[PDB]
Amino acid sequence: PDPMMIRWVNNKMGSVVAVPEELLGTHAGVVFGAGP
Amino acid sequence: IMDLDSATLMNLVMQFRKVCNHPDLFERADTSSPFFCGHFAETGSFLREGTNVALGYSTRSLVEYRL
Amino acid sequence: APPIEVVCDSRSAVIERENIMFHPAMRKALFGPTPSEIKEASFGPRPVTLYPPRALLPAPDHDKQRFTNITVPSMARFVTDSGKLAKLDELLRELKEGGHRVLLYFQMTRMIDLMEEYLTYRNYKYCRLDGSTKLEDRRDTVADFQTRPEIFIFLLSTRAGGLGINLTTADTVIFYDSDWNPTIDSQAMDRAHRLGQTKQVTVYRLITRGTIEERIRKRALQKEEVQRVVIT
Amino acid sequence: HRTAAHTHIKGLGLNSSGIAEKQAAGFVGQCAAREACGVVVDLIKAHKMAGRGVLLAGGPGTGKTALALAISQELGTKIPFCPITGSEIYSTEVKKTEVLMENFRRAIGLRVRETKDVYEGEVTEMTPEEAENPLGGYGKTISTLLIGLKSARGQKKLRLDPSIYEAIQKERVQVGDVIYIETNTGACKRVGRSDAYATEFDLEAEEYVPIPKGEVHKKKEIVQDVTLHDLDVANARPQGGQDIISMMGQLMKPKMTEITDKLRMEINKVVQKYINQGVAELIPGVLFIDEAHMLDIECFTYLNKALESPIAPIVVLASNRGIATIRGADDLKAAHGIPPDFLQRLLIIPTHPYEPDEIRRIVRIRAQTEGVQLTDAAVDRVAEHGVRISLRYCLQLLAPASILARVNGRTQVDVQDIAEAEELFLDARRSANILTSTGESGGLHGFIS
Amino acid sequence: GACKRVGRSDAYATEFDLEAEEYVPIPKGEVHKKKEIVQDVTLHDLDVANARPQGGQDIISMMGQL
Amino acid sequence: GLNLIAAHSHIRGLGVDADTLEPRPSSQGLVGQEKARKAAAVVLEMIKQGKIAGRAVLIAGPPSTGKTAIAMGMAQSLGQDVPFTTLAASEIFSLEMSKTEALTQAFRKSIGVRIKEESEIMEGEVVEIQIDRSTGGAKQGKLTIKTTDMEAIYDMGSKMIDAMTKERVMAGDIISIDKSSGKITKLGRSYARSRDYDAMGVDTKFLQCPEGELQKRKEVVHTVSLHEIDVINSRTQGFLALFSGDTGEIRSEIRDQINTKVAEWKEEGKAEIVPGVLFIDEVHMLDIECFSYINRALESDLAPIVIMASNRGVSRIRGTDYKSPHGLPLDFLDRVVIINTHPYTPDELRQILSIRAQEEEVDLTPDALALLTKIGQEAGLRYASNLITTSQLIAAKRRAKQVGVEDVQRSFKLFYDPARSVRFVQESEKRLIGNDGVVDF
Amino acid sequence: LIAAHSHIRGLGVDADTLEPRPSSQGLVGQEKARKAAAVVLEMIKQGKIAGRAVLIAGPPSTGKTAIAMGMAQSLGQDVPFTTLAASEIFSLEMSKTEALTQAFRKSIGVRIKEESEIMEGEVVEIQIDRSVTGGAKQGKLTIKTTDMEAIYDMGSKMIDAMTKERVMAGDIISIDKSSGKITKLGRSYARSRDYDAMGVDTKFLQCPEGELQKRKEVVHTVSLHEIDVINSRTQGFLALFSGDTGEIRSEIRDQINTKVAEWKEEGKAEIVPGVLFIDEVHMLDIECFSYINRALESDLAPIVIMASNRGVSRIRGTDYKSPHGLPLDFLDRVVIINTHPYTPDELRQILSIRAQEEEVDLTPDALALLTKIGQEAGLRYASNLITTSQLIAAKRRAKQVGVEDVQRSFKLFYDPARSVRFVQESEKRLIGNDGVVDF
Ligand SMILES: Nc1ncnc2c1ncn2[C@@H]1O[C@H](COP(=O)(O)OP(=O)(O)O)[C@@H](O)[C@H]1O
Ligand SMILES: Nc1ncnc2c1ncn2[C@@H]1O[C@H](COP(=O)(O)OP(=O)(O)O)[C@@H](O)[C@H]1O
Ligand SMILES: Nc1ncnc2c1ncn2[C@@H]1O[C@H](COP(=O)(O)OP(=O)(O)O)[C@@H](O)[C@H]1O
Repeated sequence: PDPMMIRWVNNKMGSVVAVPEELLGTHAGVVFGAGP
Repeated sequence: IMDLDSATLMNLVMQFRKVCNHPDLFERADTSSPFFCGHFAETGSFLREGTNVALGYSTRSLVEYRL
Repeated sequence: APPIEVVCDSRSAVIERENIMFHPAMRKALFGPTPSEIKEASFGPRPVTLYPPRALLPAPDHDKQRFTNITVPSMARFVTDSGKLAKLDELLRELKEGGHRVLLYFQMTRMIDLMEEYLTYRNYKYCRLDGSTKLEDRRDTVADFQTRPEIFIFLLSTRAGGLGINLTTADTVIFYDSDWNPTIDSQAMDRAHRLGQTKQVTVYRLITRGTIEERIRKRALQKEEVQRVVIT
Repeated sequence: HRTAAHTHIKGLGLNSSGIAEKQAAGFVGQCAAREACGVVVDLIKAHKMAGRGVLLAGGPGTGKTALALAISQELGTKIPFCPITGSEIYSTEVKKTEVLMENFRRAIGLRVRETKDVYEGEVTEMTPEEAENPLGGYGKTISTLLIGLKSARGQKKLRLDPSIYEAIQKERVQVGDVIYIETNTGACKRVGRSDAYATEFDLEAEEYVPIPKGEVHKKKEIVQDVTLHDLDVANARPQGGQDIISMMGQLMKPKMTEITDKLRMEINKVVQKYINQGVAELIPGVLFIDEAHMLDIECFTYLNKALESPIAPIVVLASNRGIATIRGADDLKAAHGIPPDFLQRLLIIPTHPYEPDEIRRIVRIRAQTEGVQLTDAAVDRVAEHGVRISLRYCLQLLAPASILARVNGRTQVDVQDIAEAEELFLDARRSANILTSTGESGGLHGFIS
Repeated sequence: GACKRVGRSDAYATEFDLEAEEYVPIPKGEVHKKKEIVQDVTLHDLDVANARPQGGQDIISMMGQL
Repeated sequence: GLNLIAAHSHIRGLGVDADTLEPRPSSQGLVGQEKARKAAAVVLEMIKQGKIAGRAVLIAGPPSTGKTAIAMGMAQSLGQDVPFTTLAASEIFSLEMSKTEALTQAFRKSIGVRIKEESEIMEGEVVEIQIDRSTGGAKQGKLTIKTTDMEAIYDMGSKMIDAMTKERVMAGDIISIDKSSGKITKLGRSYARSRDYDAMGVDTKFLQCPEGELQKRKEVVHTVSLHEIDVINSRTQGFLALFSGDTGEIRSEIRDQINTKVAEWKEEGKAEIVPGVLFIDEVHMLDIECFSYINRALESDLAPIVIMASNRGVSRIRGTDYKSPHGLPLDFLDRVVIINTHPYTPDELRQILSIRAQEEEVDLTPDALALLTKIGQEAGLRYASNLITTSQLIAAKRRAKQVGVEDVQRSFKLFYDPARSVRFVQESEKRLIGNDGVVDF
Repeated sequence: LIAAHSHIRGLGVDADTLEPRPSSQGLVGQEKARKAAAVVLEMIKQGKIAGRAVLIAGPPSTGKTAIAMGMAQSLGQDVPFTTLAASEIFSLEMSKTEALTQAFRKSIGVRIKEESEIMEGEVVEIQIDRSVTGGAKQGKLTIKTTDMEAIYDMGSKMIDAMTKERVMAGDIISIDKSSGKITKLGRSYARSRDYDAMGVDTKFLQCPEGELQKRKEVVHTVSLHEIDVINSRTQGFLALFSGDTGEIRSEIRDQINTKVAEWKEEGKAEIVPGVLFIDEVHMLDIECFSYINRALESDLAPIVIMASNRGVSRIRGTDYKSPHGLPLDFLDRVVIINTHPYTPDELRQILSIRAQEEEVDLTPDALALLTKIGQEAGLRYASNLITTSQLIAAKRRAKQVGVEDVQRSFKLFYDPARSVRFVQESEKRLIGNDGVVDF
């Protein structure tokens, strides 16, 4: 539930990136497929 | 020099003991710094500025040039 | 020293000093952006630039002392500089590898304060017990030790260890000192070597060379000898 | 623990009445020089001195600098003593008179009490409070903070300037770092994570220290030993404070600059203000210029005005030259290389050569100083070399002759070891004789003439 | 387009009581003074002013060495 | 405290009369030299006149005949009003800059501008400070102060409360609020609140309350030379250069414009020009490249009077190869006007040694003074003036009060005068390195 | 490769008696100077005696630099050995005396010992939290050996090293906790079949056993010059490599000497005194000698060994002559070791060593002719003839070199004894101090 930090976690299965909900409306979600 | 400062006899024996233990019990200097040439502002007392105080950048040189 | 300034008694001189000698454009360009500016640049709908695009201060090339001249007494040169403490450092590393929560006993508890600083420094979970702590705190902290298998080193007054305390969970003893009465020393040993003791407890009496604690060791040993021959 | 060329000298070895007793405290003989050096030492330790010239004449190999180390070990630790040479002042950044004045103000010391005002706490809440920032290009600017320091007995919640915030910010102070803000400059050294945040599962290799006991606003006095040249360098290139001149002035490379007359007078007035407040104590010292004949005439011109100052240390010149030509102007010859005008300031101390028994005593002292024991016939052999060849040649035939003794299983040095080391290791005179004799013609087996 | 703040006017002088400005009176002349000035420039000054930035925005020169 | 007894700490002026210019033979330290001191008096009285250019007076004479003494007498007989600048002539050969420009700065350092303008200051003990920082900030506050006479309350602006927490003004400080700028110089601490100061030393000075009114105007008088203004108008913040010598080749148009604005300041009555004195000590250490500039820097309206001292006889000029009197070229000796000195008669030697003895406070028997005069006849003033300081200390060795013959004869025994040192060099040739040879016994 | 002093493998004396062997370890053919240099080497290895001066005088091409390299190979890579030439001191950046002071202080090693903390094990997961458009970073690293399973934290520099190294899940890394370097040792799993830009399959290592936090005691040797440069400048480090050090004031050296003495007493540091070799000292002028004679007066001066070539030469910067070009107030301090010209039965075996080093096979007639040439032109022409005859025998496809190859090389390349005659014959088509003509 962080305001502006984007998590990267890499385990033995794969590696995923979590984005907080509060950043999806911003310009940071254009790569992740949310956008303005 | 004392059989012929801080001359207590048990300063002698038990400070032989202390200097076995650790030398800094006998007085050590605290964390130092280089000498400062300028003019700061000395705090007046401890019992006035209780909790909410504000530091001021009071650093000026004693060397002045008057124009 | 601070740099030399001009004592000119107009308002314009003060404004020019605070616009040249400080000059906030260079300070902003050097240290970085305000967190308010970071928030308005990172919650906006579109990407926007920053006038200090990163913190333009160079990385200092000396890790322990950067951009100042202030000196803290370094931990090796702080409280170490004694052979008793040096061998104690070695054996404490050895008993950390052994996995045994040990002890201290000492006569003058300012040494116990400075050892507290040494052990907080080299990261050892510890507990302290002198006469200065109140009685309920004494029994409760020794209970908290004897219920917890991980806190690693005690601090005790030697002579005030002669209470009815219980130290079965302790398993090793270090005397940092050897003072006069053997029955105090052996009494604290008994406070470790209890009736409920499970394993061999070893005791390390730290000795110097050519110095007065060897004399006190000899005198106490003779008194112990006379004591044991009379009441054996 | 390294035996240098001057290790046996432990002082002048004077009596209570100022009379030099020979073979005492390292020296052998040399009466009229050591009594005059004792007079010079008590001239230094009386503070009625504002520039006096003391010349140490005498040929090479007679102990001119042994007297200088005797003076420097007779004055003590807490009196300044600056030894230089005559070749040291030819620099490439500044004119050489600047280097002379920098040595003159290295040779004057000051003992100052200072009252530092530390704020030694553990940072609890760090929150910036920016101010209004209209359209002026740079953007926002942090102007006020609310850092809360937490000592052991009584916390405090203080408010900061922008500059002390930048001092924090160039130290990377997070929440939990103990610091002590120095409210003389503004500097603030992070010490480490407080032990309330201690965890053995860590990787940053931080230094965990406990909470600083006592009041958070401490105040402590110290004693400092500062020369006047240190104050000159401090006011010349500023490296204290939190402004831009004193921050961009410690990223550049340091250069020796020409500290002018006005700064050297203003720092004199500042030091007089310290002394009149009953804080600082002045202790003048010695400038020992060895090999003064290497100084040219442009330096002996400036030593006149450098010694006419109301504050100037005592100069001790050494010069092993006879009638010679001064380096600057090559058309006036004089004694010692000193010009005939500057020579009148000097209180000239002579130094006389040695005797065939004084050489024996010096050889014995040097052998029992280095740690080489030997027999009396070997001492007579080395003294024979000392009379024939040189003084500081025969002292140097003891260090191979020990090693060669240890080759042959011996402990003491006999006649055979010195008779072999005199053949392996040669002096300058017989080497020049071999040079002139063998080097007859230039060619394949000759010398480049 | 050159501007200088001369001071704070003396009608607003005693607003507070220990403010720190230079209280000067209102000028008792025109507001629009029109005067003409003949003035010389040497070409070397043109050369220096076109080679290196001079005086106005040259704030890094307070270091001094290089 | 920084008043250590030097070789010229006994001269308290030129010592001559200022009404008929008579050199009275013993006053203010300068004793014995008559004609040269009268000529220096004439030069001194035409310096303070101001209605003359930069001219050149050459104090020529033998070694140790009182040339730096006359110059220091003229330095002490002006006060801190007309700028006197010493210049030993080897400070010119620098590497931070050229050599002719280093000479030009030494000419510009000796032409002062003296301007007098007023400030408004406030004395007084602070009775109490209240600051309404309640989250609030530095917005409003009350300052109650007093002198012995006055007492007052002031309200403060925001940019004054930010200077009150900047200097940390307590309840009892003796401050000086300069009203036009806002700086606060604490003159000290008041005695009557000695209990109220805990974070001070055990030994701490305390003042009394200031006497008089609390709001007064000072007529301070500043005096800065033209080199000061030149170095100020050379960089962004360039006055640091004249404290660190890092000034370089200053372009000449700056000096020309400042020579114009000083004249425009003089004609408006805002300023006043004070021509100083430049003392070029040991002027023979200049090459002909210097004299070809001093011949033309002594031509302008703004040029200080140059006083200069030469020892050499017929010697060579540096840079060239041809000899000349006093080490100076003849086209430059046309400019200068020469004052010649003379060696000292023995009674004048005796009373100069008497002044140097009374300056260091050393007691002398008259027999020792006669012996010391006899030594100074044969070895100069400097040797005997050092034998005084040596003989006091040798008398302090054996716990005596007055020096005698038995200590002057020891100081003459240990420390050789330079004549016997020259004899020592001439009689110890083969071991002292002349040019080539070293003989070891 | 094969330089002019690659055959030398030390000084070649005994360890108990230090007698000069007539043929041992390259330095073959001289006995007096090698024995004296063995004595100098032994009093350098003792380390007690400070501030001497050894002057290896003799004719050129007699093996002076060979004796110097023999002492250099005999000390090993422990004691500093500065190979200073006398012309390097004349800088334009710094002064002429301060270059000598740096040349002395480069030859006093300080050997300190410090404890680092190294990790070991298999990375299980990386967890990196990053901001948007500038900001701090957060890091959690789970690492597992066969015994422990730790979840460590990370700062900014550790993440800046992880992303530089690209440490994925399943890597055997070892992190020094003090210095903060990351060296990947290999992997335990295989490469995934899900991503494209992964990398190269590294070495297959198993999971390491033991513990995570292991301690290590490393030994670091720095010269005093490096301590001077790192303590003379606030931020301007790395100037001890790029030579940008202008001047170090004396207040810095008089503090560093005291702190090194304190480090010597505390058992922290150990002072290893070294050798300053000055090749062809006759180029220094008298302003250098007036400082070299007085820098050999303290406890921190290295034992100076230096060479010379000249007879009665004039000292530079002066007007007069002296033996070896050195002043007679400086020649009292020094101790001069002479070297002698060679004999042909020694030149034969020296050329044999030089031939066996450059992998050249010979015939005894060619070696006899080569020795006859080396009698008249020195070793410096004969060794060049060896290499040249090797390549001419390689051109005409011969196994071993012969008399004809040596005669060919002697015909092509003149020795200096014939080039002097070549100058002295045609003096009209060479520019002397005067004009020249063209046919
Ligand atoms: N009186 C003395 N007693 C003992 N050693 C002396 C004496 N005089 C000179 N020496 C020795 O002479 C050597 C060189 O003396 P030094 O002062 O360097 O000569 P110089 O006067 O030429 O500089 C020193 O190593 C010192 O041991
Ligand atoms: N008239 C005088 N009165 C007092 N002292 C004098 C007088 N003339 C010379 N002296 C002393 O003689 C010394 C030499 O004078 P000075 O001018 O320094 O010689 P020089 O002209 O060679 O520099 C000075 O120390 C000064 O104290
Ligand atoms: N005794 C020797 N042993 C081995 N090689 C030698 C010997 N003497 C000379 N040399 C060889 O001759 C060459 C010249 O020696 P070097 O020391 O360079 O002469 P110089 O001292 O004149 O510079 C070197 O390359 C070396 O390999």
